[PDB]
Amino acid sequence: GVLNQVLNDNIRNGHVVNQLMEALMQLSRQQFPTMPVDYKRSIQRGILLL
Amino acid sequence: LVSTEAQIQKMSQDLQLEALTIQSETQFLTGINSQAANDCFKTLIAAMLS
Repeated sequence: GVLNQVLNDNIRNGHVVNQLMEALMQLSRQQFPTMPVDYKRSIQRGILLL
Repeated sequence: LVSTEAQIQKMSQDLQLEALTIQSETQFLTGINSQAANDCFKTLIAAMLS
């Protein structure tokens, strides 16, 4: 009787993180040319703690 | 204008300067004030009009 707002079935499982940590695990492997090397280190380190 | 201390501290992370010697290690950050920002905008508009 009460209209309540339900989350998706992937967030309720935990399967949405297996879509995230395969997206920012490939973004850590992509070497990128337009930035200095000390900028590549600071993104690749903080993406490793997560 | 954007404040000077909140701009040099953002600018000193990209250049990877040393601590306490942001003015002596590189000569990149010299004469960056707000007095000289207003002075240059005035002297570019007023030099073309006259």
